[PDB]
Amino acid sequence: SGAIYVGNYRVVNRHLATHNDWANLVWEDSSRDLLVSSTTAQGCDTIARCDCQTGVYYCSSRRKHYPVSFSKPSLIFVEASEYYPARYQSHLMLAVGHSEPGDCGGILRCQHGVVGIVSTGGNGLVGFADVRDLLWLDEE
Ligand SMILES: CSC[C@@H]1C[C@@H]1C(=O)N1CCC[C@H](C(N)=O)C1
Ligand SMILES: [Zn+2]
Repeated sequence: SGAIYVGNYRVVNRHLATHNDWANLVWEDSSRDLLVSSTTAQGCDTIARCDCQTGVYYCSSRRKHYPVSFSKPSLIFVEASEYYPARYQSHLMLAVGHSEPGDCGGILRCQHGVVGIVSTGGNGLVGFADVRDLLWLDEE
């Protein structure tokens, strides 16, 4: 579990969004596993606006932050699960690391700010849904 809080926005994995998120919806994209809802109070996370390929992510299943190298956001095949059929997920970045069910929502950060959140796992890999292209998160 986990979310990004920027301005009056809450960014969460679409497959983990609560009833309250759907009742206060801003934007969602199933192909990216992202959902953004509106918040009453201002958030303080800064979104990275960069092309960094090294950062640090939080892994709840180990209670540890790990330094990782990760790929550029790409269309990657993700195996069928209880939340989606087998499909290509867009804007996804992979790293070698631990990720189990329960780790989605962990933040990946570089020197510029938040890069994205854990969205996939297994086979000794961890996948992060990028948010650096969502420039509107910084305004209105
Ligand atoms: C971090 S949960 C890891 C277990 C292996 C499972 C995994 O990768 N997915 C299950 C949850 C939905 C994900 C998606 N974004 O399509 C895919
Ligand atoms: Zn960066």
